[PDB]
Amino acid sequence: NRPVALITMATGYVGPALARTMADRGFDLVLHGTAGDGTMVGVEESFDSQIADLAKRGADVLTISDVDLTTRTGNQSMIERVLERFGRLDSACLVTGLIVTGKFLDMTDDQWAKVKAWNLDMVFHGLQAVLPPMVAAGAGQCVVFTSATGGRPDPMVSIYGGTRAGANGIVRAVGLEHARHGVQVNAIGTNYMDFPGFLKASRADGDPERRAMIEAQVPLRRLGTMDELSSVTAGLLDGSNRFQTGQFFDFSGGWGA
Amino acid sequence: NRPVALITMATGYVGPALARTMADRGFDLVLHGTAGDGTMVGVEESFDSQIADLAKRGADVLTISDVDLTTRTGNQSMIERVLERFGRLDSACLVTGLIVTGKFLDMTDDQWAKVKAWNLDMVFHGLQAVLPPMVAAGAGQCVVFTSATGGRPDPMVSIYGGTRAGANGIVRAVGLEHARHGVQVNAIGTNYMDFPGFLKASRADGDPERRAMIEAQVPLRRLGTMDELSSVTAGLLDGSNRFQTGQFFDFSGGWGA
Amino acid sequence: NRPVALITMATGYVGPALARTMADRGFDLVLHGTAGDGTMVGVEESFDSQIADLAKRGADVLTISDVDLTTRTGNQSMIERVLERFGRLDSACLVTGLIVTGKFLDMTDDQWAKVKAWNLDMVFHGLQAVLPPMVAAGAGQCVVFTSATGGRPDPMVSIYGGTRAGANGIVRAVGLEHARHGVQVNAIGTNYMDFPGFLKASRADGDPERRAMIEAQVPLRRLGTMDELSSVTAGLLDGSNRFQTGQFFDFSGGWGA
Amino acid sequence: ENRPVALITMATGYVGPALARTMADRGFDLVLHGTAGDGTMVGVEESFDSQIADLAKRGADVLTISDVDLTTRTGNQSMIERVLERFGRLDSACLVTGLIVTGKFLDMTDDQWAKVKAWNLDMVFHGLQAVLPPMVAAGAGQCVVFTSATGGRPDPMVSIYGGTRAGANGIVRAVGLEHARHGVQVNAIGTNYMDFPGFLKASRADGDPERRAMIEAQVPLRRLGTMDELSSVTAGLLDGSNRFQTGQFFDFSGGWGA
Repeated sequence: NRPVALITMATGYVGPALARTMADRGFDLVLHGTAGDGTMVGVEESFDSQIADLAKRGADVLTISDVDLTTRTGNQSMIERVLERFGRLDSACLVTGLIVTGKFLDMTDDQWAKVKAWNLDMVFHGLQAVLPPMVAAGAGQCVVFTSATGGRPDPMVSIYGGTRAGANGIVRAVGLEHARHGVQVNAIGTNYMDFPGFLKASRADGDPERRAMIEAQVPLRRLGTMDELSSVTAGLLDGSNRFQTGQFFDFSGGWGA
Repeated sequence: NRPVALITMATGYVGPALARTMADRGFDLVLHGTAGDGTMVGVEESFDSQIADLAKRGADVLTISDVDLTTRTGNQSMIERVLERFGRLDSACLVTGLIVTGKFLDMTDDQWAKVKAWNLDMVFHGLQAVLPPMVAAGAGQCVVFTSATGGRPDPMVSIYGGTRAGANGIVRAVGLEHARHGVQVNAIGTNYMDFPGFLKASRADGDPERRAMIEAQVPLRRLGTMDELSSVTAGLLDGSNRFQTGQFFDFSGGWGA
Repeated sequence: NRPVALITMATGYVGPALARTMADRGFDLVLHGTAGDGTMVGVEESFDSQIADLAKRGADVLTISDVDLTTRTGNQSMIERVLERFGRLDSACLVTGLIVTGKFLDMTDDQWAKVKAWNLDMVFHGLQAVLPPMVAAGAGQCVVFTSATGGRPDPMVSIYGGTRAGANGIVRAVGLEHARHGVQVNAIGTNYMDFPGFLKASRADGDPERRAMIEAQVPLRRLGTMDELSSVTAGLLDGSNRFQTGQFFDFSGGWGA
Repeated sequence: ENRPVALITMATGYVGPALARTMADRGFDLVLHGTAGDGTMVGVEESFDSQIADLAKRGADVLTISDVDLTTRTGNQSMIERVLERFGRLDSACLVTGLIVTGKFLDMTDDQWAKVKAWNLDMVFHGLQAVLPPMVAAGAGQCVVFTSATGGRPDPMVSIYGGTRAGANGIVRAVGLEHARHGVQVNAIGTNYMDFPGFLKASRADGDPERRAMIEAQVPLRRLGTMDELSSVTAGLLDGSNRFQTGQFFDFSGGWGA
């Protein structure tokens, strides 16, 4: 009678570390991500490499990689495939968004459209899919990953930070609206995290001297670890804390405080 | 050498009262709005009605009513016709949005698409159209109307309140990004205002019993008047205050405090 | 039968400019401040120089300068003397606080005691004195000046900015608690204002070298003027806007956005 | 053999006992400040004697303190001195503060005003001035200050209590950001609607099922929080597993403060 957790974009970012700790905590897993080995773009840990490790921890695993999570059909199909394999959905970690920066007056209609599809549509369709089975069960926990820029939309990041703020707003209303059914929905927004996504976007991957300058912008003078982020994320998904919902938690070393 | 102020949706809501006071402060006016007389939907004070009154106050008027302000082409066309008649743009008041409410799980793709086009696209394209001339002149003031729900997006107002929070987010980044050019951009969000839009949406029109119940939800126990709102709004557009930018102001009788 | 406005610390900061425009708007005035001519510390415009100008604007004036506004007795006696002369109290502007900075671990018990007395006690006793007559009249407007550091208490400003935040919190509850009696209470917090107080605290006197460094810290690249602040302050005290209460407005050229 | 040390105040009630139990499971030695006496004394939910026995089976040494005034500089300085004398190190500190008062704003007296400042602010000011120097000198430390969820939404009938709580949160933000460069963290947690005697009697929900249900109906998640839950979240900010958050305030009230 093991509980089931869903994690998306799990071939990178916090997915791999989160899966390990959720398996240690007694969960079966459903991992959505990119197919192929490490050479393919956006693949930090392939499906194959993870399955061996997670099985030793005692978790059954299902993989999904042929859905478009910016649409209703992609998210509905993902949850349908979850329920037929395991027949339940206790927790869900929805990783969303795509980074874009630049002057506000240089932004194009394509950039504006891409920001809306990844920062808002993924959240809207994602939540409309995971909530029904949780409401029907009378219990559930969801974490939506947005961005720390949503708490302080700054110049040169207007359309990206601005839409992240709207995503946090949606999570507040949704987390409050379904609380009476025993369901929790919260948001986490990170920045200055140590992984390829942030390193490339901040032009820090090339020069170690530029890395040090970027670290000097964080109050705690370092970049975050995925093991740290997974421990925090799991705390909102493992059933140990059922008294927080509709809230946004900043995770950027004090940058967003 | 009168300055020029642009007001959109000016055939209703705050437009008419704002135009009158702005004319008293020595402004020329460009009014976007809806064509037709009082019997057509969405018109509270027709163009013809305001022309005669605005004339005695000493202001010239240009009307625009054949443009789609959810598009880039529409907003660009609007500003081109402003610069053509008067050759300058000193202040801009952009009214945006369209209300939708209901359970989060009942929302359709059409509702989701409609709220994005009115609450976000109007803001994106609107600002990309009014700023370039202000930056060129080295001075400008802009007010974007969003909604008090952006400050506290609640159950039954998930997608409307959440996207309003994103609009406020964009206005913060933009307001701070163009401040060094002497331009100001701020947002105002209202609720419980006495005008047809809110009265119908709350099912309070023609129902004195319902009206009293609605007013009892407001800390100050009343509905707001357009004369009050126009005075506050004109204060951010008449040149008297030039030390605020990128900020959001709640105007709901304490409801959003 | 003119209305009566009360203004404290009125021999400096926003007092004199606020009294001038409030008189233009038809108010009788009661001014609390420091006695003496420009020689004494903390007096920018003496009582004598002002009463002649304000009388030409058509207002009666009452002066008070022998009360300790960190105590219940001082504030109670101030309002008692106001009702004795005019029998009426319509608006009140309570200027509070005294600035302290430095490392948190270098703060002494006297510094801690002083920030509490000027940032908090003044607000507690001030509001307990002005509200009773406004409640009994069924109408009233109050503005409490705190500081923009209350919105973002930063390092080296711990106990000052921290206590300013507590003052804003008190204004929120009080502003919401008495809204049903037709009374309004809001707060304004400034920074980077052009007046002797702020200039001395930032070592920017007759030294354009550092004042240019200070001005670059503001998004709008300038310092605010009391005529600007006076216009915003008067808007919340002249009866033109009765739909905002329990709110905090930042006025630092975008520094606090 | 080289166990880290954690300080917990007001540990005879509220979250102290449960937090002590899990921090011991995670390998900490403990210094517990609290009230002397058994369960018959007011303010003692779990007595010192009863905790030392259970904490012992978990492999933790314990020091107790109950003769200091934590509203003063002398009390807090004395407390930290006795920590370093016994263990020679301070790794984590959980400072419980404050005292409840409610009622109409215009009915508040000078004694009530003086009381909230001493418990909601002075405890925080003097508390942090005593726990930080050891952590800065070592280059590592974690601190949690318990304030109140009302600090995030100071409401009518809670003016001076909620307002001063918002001030404590502001102080925690500046301090948390000011010492981040030294490798030290300071954050705040603010609760409401917790299942323990302090809240049950302040809300008159004790012994009355119907009133207990009406109180729960004010919580979005329609329940009261347990100390096991709160101690799990609190320990996660004091056990070295998360070192990337500082100067922040976290609401813990079932969504009430969201």
